[PDB]
Formats: sequence, C-alpha cells, structure tokens
Amino acid sequence: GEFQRKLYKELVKNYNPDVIPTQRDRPVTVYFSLSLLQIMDVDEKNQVVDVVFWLQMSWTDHYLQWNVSEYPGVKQVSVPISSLWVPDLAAYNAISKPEVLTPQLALVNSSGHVQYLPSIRQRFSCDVSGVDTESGATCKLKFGSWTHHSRELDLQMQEADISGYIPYSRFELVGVTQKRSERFYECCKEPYPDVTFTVTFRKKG
Amino acid sequence: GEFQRKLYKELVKNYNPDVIPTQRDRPVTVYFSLSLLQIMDVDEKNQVVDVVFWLQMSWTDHYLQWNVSEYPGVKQVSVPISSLWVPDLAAYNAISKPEVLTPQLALVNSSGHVQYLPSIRQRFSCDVSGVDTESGATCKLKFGSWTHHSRELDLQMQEADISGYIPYSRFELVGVTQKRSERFYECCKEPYPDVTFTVTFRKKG
Amino acid sequence: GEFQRKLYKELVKNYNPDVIPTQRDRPVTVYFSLSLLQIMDVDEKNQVVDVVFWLQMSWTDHYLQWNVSEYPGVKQVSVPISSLWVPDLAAYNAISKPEVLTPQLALVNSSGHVQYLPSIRQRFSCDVSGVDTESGATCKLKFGSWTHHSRELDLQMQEADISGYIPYSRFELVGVTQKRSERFYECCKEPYPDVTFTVTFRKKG
Amino acid sequence: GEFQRKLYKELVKNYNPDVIPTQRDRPVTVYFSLSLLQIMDVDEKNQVVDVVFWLQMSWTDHYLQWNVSEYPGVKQVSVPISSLWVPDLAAYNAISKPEVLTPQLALVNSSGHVQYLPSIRQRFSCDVSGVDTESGATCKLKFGSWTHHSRELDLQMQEADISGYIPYSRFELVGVTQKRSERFYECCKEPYPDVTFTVTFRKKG
Amino acid sequence: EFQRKLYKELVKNYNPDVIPTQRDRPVTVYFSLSLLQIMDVDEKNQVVDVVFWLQMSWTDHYLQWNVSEYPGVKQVSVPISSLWVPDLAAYNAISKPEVLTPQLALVNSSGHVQYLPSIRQRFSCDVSGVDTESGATCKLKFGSWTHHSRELDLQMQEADISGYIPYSRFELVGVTQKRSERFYECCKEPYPDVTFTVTFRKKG
Ligand SMILES: CN1[C@@H](CC(=O)c2ccccc2)CCC[C@H]1C[C@H](O)c1ccccc1
Ligand SMILES: CN1[C@@H](CC(=O)c2ccccc2)CCC[C@H]1C[C@H](O)c1ccccc1
Ligand SMILES: CN1[C@@H](CC(=O)c2ccccc2)CCC[C@H]1C[C@H](O)c1ccccc1
Ligand SMILES: CN1[C@@H](CC(=O)c2ccccc2)CCC[C@H]1C[C@H](O)c1ccccc1
Ligand SMILES: CN1[C@@H](CC(=O)c2ccccc2)CCC[C@H]1C[C@H](O)c1ccccc1
Ligand SMILES: CN1C[C@](C)(O)C(=O)C=C1c1ccc(Br)cc1
Ligand SMILES: CN1C[C@](C)(O)C(=O)C=C1c1ccc(Br)cc1
Ligand SMILES: CN1C[C@](C)(O)C(=O)C=C1c1ccc(Br)cc1
Ligand SMILES: CN1C[C@](C)(O)C(=O)C=C1c1ccc(Br)cc1
Ligand SMILES: CN1C[C@](C)(O)C(=O)C=C1c1ccc(Br)cc1
Ligand SMILES: CN1C[C@](C)(O)C(=O)C=C1c1ccc(Br)cc1
Ligand SMILES: CN1C[C@](C)(O)C(=O)C=C1c1ccc(Br)cc1
Ligand SMILES: CN1C[C@](C)(O)C(=O)C=C1c1ccc(Br)cc1
Ligand SMILES: CN1C[C@](C)(O)C(=O)C=C1c1ccc(Br)cc1
Ligand SMILES: CN1C[C@](C)(O)C(=O)C=C1c1ccc(Br)cc1
Repeated sequence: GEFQRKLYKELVKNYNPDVIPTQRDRPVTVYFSLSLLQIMDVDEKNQVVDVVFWLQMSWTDHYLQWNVSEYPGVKQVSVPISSLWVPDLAAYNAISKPEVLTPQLALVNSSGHVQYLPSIRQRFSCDVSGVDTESGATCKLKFGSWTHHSRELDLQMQEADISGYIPYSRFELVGVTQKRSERFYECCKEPYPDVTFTVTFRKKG
Repeated sequence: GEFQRKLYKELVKNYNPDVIPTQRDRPVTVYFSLSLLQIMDVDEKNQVVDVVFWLQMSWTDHYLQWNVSEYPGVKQVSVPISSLWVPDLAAYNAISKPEVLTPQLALVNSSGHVQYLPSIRQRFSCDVSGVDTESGATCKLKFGSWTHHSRELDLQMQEADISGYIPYSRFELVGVTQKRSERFYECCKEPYPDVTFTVTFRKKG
Repeated sequence: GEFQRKLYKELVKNYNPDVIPTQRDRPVTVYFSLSLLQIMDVDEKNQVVDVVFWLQMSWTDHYLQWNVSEYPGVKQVSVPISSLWVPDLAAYNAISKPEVLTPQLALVNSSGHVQYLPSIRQRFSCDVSGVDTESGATCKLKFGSWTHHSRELDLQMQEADISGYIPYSRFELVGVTQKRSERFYECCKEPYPDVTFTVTFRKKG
Repeated sequence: GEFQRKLYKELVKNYNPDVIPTQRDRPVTVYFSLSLLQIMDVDEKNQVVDVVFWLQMSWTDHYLQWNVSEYPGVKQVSVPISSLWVPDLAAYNAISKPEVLTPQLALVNSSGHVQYLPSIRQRFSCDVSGVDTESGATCKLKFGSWTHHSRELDLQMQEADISGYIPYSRFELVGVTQKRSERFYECCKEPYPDVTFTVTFRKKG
Repeated sequence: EFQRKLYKELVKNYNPDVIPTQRDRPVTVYFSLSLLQIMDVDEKNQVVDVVFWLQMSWTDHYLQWNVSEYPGVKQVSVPISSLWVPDLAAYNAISKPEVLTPQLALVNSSGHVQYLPSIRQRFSCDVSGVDTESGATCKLKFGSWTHHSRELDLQMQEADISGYIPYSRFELVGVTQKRSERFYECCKEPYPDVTFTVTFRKKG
C-alpha cells in the first residue's frame, strides 16, 4: 500500500534499533519459547549435540506503535530484524554460531508488538554419554540476555511444544522441561533471568 | 542504453524493497515452481537429503512498471534482487541455509512483471530409510512465505520440471508430484498458502 | 596520479554498475575464455568434479571511456568490480558457489575496454565414473549470462590455454575443447548463448 | 529512553571508533582475562587444540564518559562494539579466526568504562603430543595488541577462572597459569606487552 | 584530541581505490613471508596448508601529514579498508586467504604504511617427496594482480624462519625467496612477483 512506504520511511529516520525500549520503572518483557524440530546428531567424543529448533520471541516496543488513522489499511508489517531493536538473547552453552534457516523478518503490529519466529540450527556442549541407554542423555539448552538484567529485560517463557518434532528421527524424546530461573552473578547486584530447555533423549532400538 | 540509465535512477529515490507491492487490497500473486537437478546425497543416519534445484518465481510489482513510450528501446532490465521486493519464501523443512549458486539478479519488464530463477543447493529433513528399496524414499520439499498470508501474497504453482534432471546420478528419479495447499493456522485469522514438491527416488542397482 | 582521483570521482557521480552498456541495438560483446589450472578432486559417489580455473573476460563499456586530454597521464586504471558493470556469467552446472581466489578488480582503459581475470575454485556436476579408465572422464564446464540474451550480451570465445595446467596432478589431461552455442529455454523467447569447455581426463599409473 | 536516544545519537555524531582513546601522555589500560570453558578437540597429527573460552576485557575510554545531569536516568547502556573503539587484541599462535559465539555488545557506563565479555571458539597451534601421558599436554594461548605498543595500550591481566570448565569432557585440567610479559621486537623501538594463558591438560582414564 | 581530525581528513580527501603513484614513478612495496607452520599436506590432491606472516610496506604520499599541525602524533593504526593497499594475489593458492589478525596498518607522518597480516592459506604443491630425505618443495608465489612494475614496483625483504614452530611433524630442509619479473604475451608492460620456496620433510 501507499501508506506502507510512508510507514517504513519513518522507520529509517525516526527510530534507533540500538535502544532498548524500556519505559521508566518498567523493563521490556520478552516472551520466549523453543520448539525442538530435530536432533541432527551427537558427538560422544567431543560432547556436543546438534539441534534444529524453532524459537518464538515476542515483545512490545512502544517506539514501534503507529496511528491506524494515519496509515489506514496497515495493521501489521513484515520488517527486517536489522531495522528493529531485538533482545540480545544468547545461548549460554552453545559452541557454534547459530545458523538461521528462515527469512530474518519479524512481524510488527500498530501497538508496536513484535514477533520474531526463526528456525535455527546450532550445536551445544552436552554430556551425551547416556544416549544409548533407556534413561537417555539429558541436554540443557540455556538462554538469556547477554547484557540486560531483569529490571531492563524481563525474560518470560511461553509454553513449548514437541508437536513439531520429526517422527522418523533416530532419536526419541524421553522427556522435556522448560523453566525460567533468575540468578545473581558476582559483579552486579541485579539478577539475570534465564530460560532453560531440558531435553532427555535416546537412540531408537 | 542512455534512456535505460534514467530508468534505474527512479529505483533508488522512490522504491523500498522492504515493502510488499500489494495494490488496493489485492494480493501479490507469485507463481512458483521447482526443477530438480541432482540429489547430491542422502544421510541415512541423520535423515537428510541434499538437493540442487532451480526455483522459478514470478510476480507483478506495480511499482516497477514504466511508460515504454517514455523510455525508447528498453523492453526489460536486469536488477539486483537486493534492490527489489522479493517473496520471503522459505523451505519449511530445510535443515541448512540455501546456497544460491547463480547471480542474484531478476528480470523486470515494463509491465512490472518480475522473473527470478535461482539455482539452489539445500539440505532437507527427510525419511530416507527406504532409499535402497524398490519403493524407495519419498521426500517432501515444502515452501511458503514466512511472514505473509494469502490476502497479501497469493502463492500459486506452475508445472514442475524434471527434464533437467541429471541422468548419471546414483539415484533414480521414480516420480515427482507438486501440490498447493491454502491452510489456516491456530495463530492467525488468515490462511498461509504452501507449495509442496514430493520427490520419490531410489538407489540405482 | 592527481587525475585518477578526478577520474574515480566521475565514476561515482554518473555511472551505474547495474546498467548493461549496450548501444543502438548493439549488444555488448564479451570475449570469454577458461584456463584449467588444476583438477582438485573427484567424487565418484556423488558425481562431482572440483576445479581451479582462470577466467578471462573482456568487453568494451562505452560509458567508461575518457579523453586522454582531460586526464593527461592516465592510460588505464584498476577498479573494484563493484563499481563496474560486469557480465553476469553463471556456471550452469555448478553445484557449489564460486570461490574467487584473486582480488576483485578489473582493468579499464581510456577507450572503455575492460578486462576482468579472476582465478576461481568451484565444484561441478559431472559423470566422473570413467576416470580410472583409458577413455577417462569427460566434464563439461558450461558458462553463460544468467539474465541477458544474445541481443543484449554477445558472448564470444577466444583461444584456450592448457599451458597453465599443473603437471604434478594425479590427473592426466587428455583433451580440452571449447565451443559457443546458442540455445532456447522455457522462460524466454530469445536465445541465450553459452560457452562450454569440455575436459577429458584420467588417472595416471 | 528519551535520554538513551540522545546518548546513542551523540555516539554516532561525536565519536570515532577508529581512534584509540589515549590521553595526553597516558595510555589506555586494558584489563584482560581468559576463562576456559571446554577443550573441544586436539589434533595430534597437525598439532592443534580447539578451545571454547570466555574473554573478559575492560578499559576506560575517556571519550565515552557522559554527564549524568544531561542523561538523568541513564547509568549504563549496551552498545554494539562496531560503534566503539575496541582493543585490537590478537591471538598470536592462533591458526583459525575467532568464532564469536555471543552477542557483540559491550556495557558502557557514564565514566566511560567499557566491558566486553565475548564467548569464543578458536583453534591454536600447540604441542599436544603429551596429551595421553600423565604429565599432559601444555598449551600456551598468547594474546597481545597487534599494532599498539605499551605506551599507547597498556595490557594488564585479571584473576583467572576455571570454575566454568565443563566437568564432562574427555580432558581433565592439570595446571592453568596466566602471566604478563613485556617483550621487545627488532623492528620497533617500543616494547609490546602480552598476556599468556598456559593450560596443561590430559586425557581422562 | 588530534588523531580525531587526522581520520576526518582521511574521509573527505582520500580515495583508497587510487594507487599512490607520482609523476611517472611507481609505488615501491616491500614484501616478505615468514613461515610459521605447515599445518598439513594432501598427498592425493597435491596441496599444502600453511600459516604465515606477511610483511608489507610502502609509501603513500597522500598519507603524509605536517607534523606541526598534529603535535604528539607519531603513527596511527588505521583500518586497511580506509587505505590503498597493494592488490597482491597468491598465484597458486587454491583457497581464499584466511586472515588471522586485526586488519589494521600503521601509517606515520611520512606516509609510510606497514601492514603485517598473519594468514592461513592452502596452495597447489607437489608434495609427493615429503616422506623422502630430499623432501617436498613448494613454491609460494605472490604478485600484484592488476598493476605492472612501472606502477607497482614489488621488491623483496629477507624472509624469516625463526618464527617456525619447532614441534610439527615437518622439519625444514631449505628456504629461499626471489624477486622475478616477466612480460606476458597479453600486456605491454612487464609484471613482477616474489616467490617464497620451502623444502620440508616428515620427521622420525
Ligand atoms: C554475561 N554473564 C554476565 C556477565 C556479567 O554480569 C559480568 C561478569 C563478570 C564481570 C563483569 C560482569 C551477565 C549475564 C549473562 C552471564 C553469562 C555468563 O557470565 C557466562 C559466561 C561464560 C560462559 C557462559 C555464561
Ligand atoms: C536461467 N535461464 C534463463 C532464465 C532467465 O531469463 C532469467 C534468469 C534469471 C532471473 C530471471 C530470469 C536465462 C539463461 C539461463 C537459463 C537457464 C535455463 O532457463 C534453465 C533453467 C532451469 C532448467 C533448465 C534450463
Ligand atoms: C511461520 N509459520 C506461520 C505461522 C506464524 O507465523 C505463527 C505461528 C505461531 C505463532 C505466531 C505466528 C506463518 C507462515 C509460515 C509458517 C511456518 C510454520 O509455522 C513452521 C514453524 C516451524 C518450522 C517449520 C514451519
Ligand atoms: C606484530 N608484532 C609486533 C611488531 C610489529 O607490529 C611490526 C613488526 C615489523 C615491522 C612493522 C611492525 C607488534 C605486536 C605483535 C607482534 C607479533 C609478532 O611479530 C608475530 C608475528 C607473526 C606471528 C605471530 C607473532
Ligand atoms: C593476471 N596475470 C596478468 C593478467 C593480465 O594482465 C592480462 C591477461 C590477459 C589479458 C589482459 C591482461 C597480470 C599479472 C599477473 C598474471 C597472473 C597469471 O596470468 C596467472 C593466471 C592464472 C593463475 C595464476 C597466474
Ligand atoms: C517509529 N515510527 C515513528 C512515527 C513518527 O510514529 C510514525 O509515524 C511511524 C513509526 C513506525 C514505523 C514503522 C514501524 Br514497523 C513502526 C512504527
Ligand atoms: C551452562 N552454562 C551456564 C552457566 C552455568 O550459567 C555458566 O555460567 C556457564 C555455562 C556454560 C558451560 C559450558 C559451556 Br561450553 C558454555 C557455557
Ligand atoms: C518507480 N518508477 C517511477 C516512475 C516515475 O513512474 C518512472 O517513470 C519509472 C519507475 C521505475 C524505475 C525502475 C524500474 Br526497474 C521500474 C520503474
Ligand atoms: C514439513 N514441515 C512443514 C509443516 C508441516 O508446515 C510444519 O508445520 C513443520 C515442518 C518441518 C518439518 C521438519 C523440520 Br526439521 C522443520 C519443519
Ligand atoms: C563517468 N565518466 C564520464 C565522464 C563524464 O566522461 C568523465 O568525466 C569520466 C568518466 C569516467 C570515470 C571513471 C572511469 Br574508470 C572512466 C570514465
Ligand atoms: C548442464 N546444465 C546446462 C543446461 C543444460 O543448460 C541447463 O539449463 C542446466 C544444467 C544443469 C544440470 C544439472 C545441474 Br545439478 C545443474 C545444471
Ligand atoms: C561521545 N559522547 C559525546 C558527548 C557530547 O559528550 C555526550 O553527550 C555523550 C557521548 C557518549 C555517547 C554515548 C556513549 Br555509550 C558514551 C558517551
Ligand atoms: C606465540 N608466538 C609469539 C612469539 C613467541 O612472539 C613469536 O615470535 C611467534 C609466535 C607464533 C607461534 C605460532 C604461530 Br602458528 C604463530 C606465531
Ligand atoms: C588526506 N590527508 C591530507 C591532508 C588533507 O593534507 C591532511 O591534512 C592530512 C591527511 C591525512 C589523513 C589521515 C592520514 Br592516516 C594521513 C594523512
Ligand atoms: C604459480 N602460477 C603462476 C604462473 C607460473 O605464472 C602461471 O602461469 C600459473 C600458476 C598457477 C599454477 C597452479 C595453479 Br592451481 C594456479 C596458478
């Protein structure tokens, strides 16, 4: 639409993706969930698991709201993430950079609510030695902001799903849990929340 | 051409490649098809198939049409895709990033019709356990827009091609079917169409 | 010299590297040749050949001429290819991205004649099954413009060279031939020329 | 933050990340320490060690201090390192480029103190031949500025931390020391300091 | 605060694509390779994997500065992307160079530039002799890709093998370096190169 150009133009001049959109005495709440799609491989020598997963990330950016009457037909837009502030969520125990599989686009509606749903493949340090047993091997995937504490970035978890897990895999799921925690570090007196996805899996047969 | 040089000039000042060129509540229709070239490898252990294929993609961008009377002998132009809006089609079940092998340019005519034909190598999740049997392995290669629903981006299919299939590969191409679906998801009120290419193949000998 | 700087400044102000420098119905002729340097490897299981080769491309860009008067001591200059229009030659049957080994600069002279001479490593689809036989394996390295038909870009060949081929390779060269063909594709009305280099090689011992 | 937008804007407008924040007769002091997280692998044939570690770098950049009265609510911010001057620290005996695993953001406070804490995977040259003996292999990970001598960049160490060392790898930690040295080089009139992290480890029984 | 204004002048009044020659006089660049480690050899495919240090230096007359105008500035550390740098190609490389160090060069007030990258690269080489007393010999050949000798005068400095790792499986037999120059049938001007040569063999 013609308004669409107008909207994106405003994004270039009148917005900074480096600025965390906190609002006085209020952190930015980001919602986070992980859906495991496939355990690609394990390395029992190097203690690594290779996984493909779908992240669901959402938050409100008050700077990203616009007036519907000003851009009539425009309700939500598809935006390159590079143009937007994005939570600096890090995989604490990853041992490779993430490979993002999908278009690096996010949805933004007129209230400034952003959803970023990337599919990702990444390797993680894990004790995978129990993988050929009945109890399986348990890998914890730990995520959290690298630089923002809880009063600036309130990480919350959404309910996760094993429904997307590939059925014809050589690994079967014995269990999964997802939990939010909040721990202090020696440096700063503010805590840093984390969301941990724990998967227990074993070889079929 | 010199009267071809001004045409490109209009691209920069006016046009935004982030903006899907929907007209007045009419979706952008993209015609989509795949030519299979070579099945490079399968991974029986990790359930992966590695393919090389061309995507034929075409659509009309009404922001990209020009008065042919105003520009003498310019019937069409070759434009870098980074200067153009392109459909954010993703391979839903890919486990690797697409490796684009060809120059990243699209053909645009004065109707604003755009043609983009990349050659791609990509690895997909697939049950390849039957590959050595007479019935062989059947892989679904499923594509759709990552962020746009059918009212915005209407994905339609054209005839798939296999004439370009390599005849000296170790895999015999049994068959290939293509189908379009228009499905609602639990998340949104709008359907998101997909085109799926089903490839049945098996080891020769 | 202190005129190169003015010469380069003119490039930015007026020149568009996406515009193909055609004239009054005249296509840009580009002279093309490939020199085979080394056959790196073969994959007999996946039907792939890995080659390092030197491409020679030359053409005249009528927008890149300058009067030697207004730039006294400037015979020729070395320009980043990103500042120039360059032919979008693709290896039709590659199955990997080209790895350009050398600096990405072309030479341009006062009459707008441009020379671009990259050294490249790339993997191609090829029936290498006869490699250990007397007959050997034959591979076709096929190159052409990805988006410009024969009336826009006239691809012509020049003499081929094997003097540059490594003598200590495990692969013995037998024959190298080149030819120019003009052929039709489903997408398009007009013919697209190609130059194909045919390599026949075999193991020693 | 209304005041954060101002601060980030001022960074772009009135700061050059290419300039080392040395003062009038005074070097920049950078504090540096390496925390070993996991020895991923060793190659006894090529003499390499593959390690994952967490670096702590901090220094004061006097051009990054700000008056709190001009930015009332703002005590510290997370800034992309690309926007900052950062110490050009290189691993002397590295044989691969660093794979930075974490978000490339540093914390800056109002007195210009910067903290950058990347997680890194990187391969180093090392005599790993004693890895299966009781004594173990000893690897030196040596770091220093690549272009700045001690009078412009003063490199100092901090207390080490092996409390993050993965307990379930096939390698056990024997000895781990860290020392600062100030070597001279035949070229330059000026000495160049280095920090060296020495790991002794062996294969578990 | 003075380096600040140096970098500012560099932005408006300098094009890094322009070779800093003068009135009919080439830019001389000095070049030397120091071998650090032979990482591996491929005996089937005829390839050697090496890690080395390149010393490159030259004078860019556009990069000199009045020492009066900037009091306490001896040398500055500058991103190579902001400077003209020689387009030196490895003629017989079979992979892209992997640069291991920060991409910065030193420039002083005379406009002398020093660029010292450390690099991992793979080259075509006959390594069939690597297990013999005489050993394998590999040539590492470097030269400008687009500038003839009357524009870019490549000259060589003495190499260095003191930086060579003592604990690899390869002992060094012999090392040498030489400057060369030839006319190519194609072009009117001659072109120079510097070739570094190693001879090495497995230990034990
Ligand atoms: C980054 N770090 C904290 C950093 C911090 O506050 C700090 C630490 C040390 C000194 C000064 C500040 C903030 C919250 C995330 C946490 C991550 C964890 O450290 C870590 C380090 C290395 C590997 C895995 C995980
Ligand atoms: C790509 N195609 C033509 C298509 C075009 O004009 C084009 C190219 C790129 C972008 C937009 C349009 C141009 C010349 C190369 C040729 C290759 C052949 O079609 C082909 C593709 C797939 C299977 C068999 C044959
Ligand atoms: C992204 N998703 C649709 C739904 C949506 O955006 C969404 C989903 C859930 C919540 C909010 C939005 C949009 C169209 C593509 C589709 C893909 C599929 O989800 C999917 C997820 C994970 C792996 C493979 C495929
Ligand atoms: C680079 N060199 C010093 C000297 C300098 O910059 C230099 C040398 C010679 C000429 C111009 C500048 C600066 C501090 C680091 C030191 C590193 C060591 O050389 C070295 C060389 C090769 C591999 C590993 C280490
Ligand atoms: C690149 N080439 C010359 C090329 C030139 O000026 C030229 C050639 C042909 C036409 C017009 C100009 C310039 C100086 C270096 C020389 C290198 C060697 O060719 C070569 C080719 C392929 C692999 C390794 C080496
Ligand atoms: C950030 N702004 C600025 C302003 C002025 O409020 C406006 O009119 C629209 C936007 C905006 C642009 C793009 C997106 Br996505 C969200 C908000
Ligand atoms: C899993 N974690 C999180 C924790 C415990 O908070 C921490 O500080 C370090 C790691 C960690 C362990 C191993 C590797 Br490899 C990376 C991170
Ligand atoms: C978008 N425009 C604008 C205008 C003014 O209508 C015109 O004359 C031409 C173009 C245009 C520019 C590049 C391409 Br490709 C297509 C159309
Ligand atoms: C094949 N698909 C598409 C579908 C059915 O839409 C879906 O919801 C998820 C996948 C899919 C399968 C495997 C992997 Br790995 C990733 C996505
Ligand atoms: C872009 N032009 C055009 C014009 C106006 O003739 C001129 O002054 C010089 C050039 C030019 C710039 C760079 C190169 Br290389 C060649 C010609
Ligand atoms: C070998 N060719 C050239 C041809 C016939 O022109 C074409 O259009 C496609 C291919 C080709 C075949 C297999 C693979 Br994998 C890639 C390209
Ligand atoms: C670099 N400046 C300039 C100035 C004018 O002093 C100011 O007000 C704030 C900053 C500054 C901006 C961002 C960061 Br982080 C640190 C200091
Ligand atoms: C670790 N160093 C630094 C030192 C000792 O100053 C030197 O001269 C060379 C090296 C070095 C070691 C291995 C490799 Br690979 C590269 C450089
Ligand atoms: C580009 N110049 C020339 C000039 C304008 O005369 C001057 O005053 C200083 C510089 C210059 C800038 C950066 C570096 Br490094 C070297 C010289
Ligand atoms: C090393 N050279 C340079 C030389 C001798 O001038 C030539 O003509 C070809 C090569 C060369 C040899 C092997 C490979 Br692979 C690439 C280039």
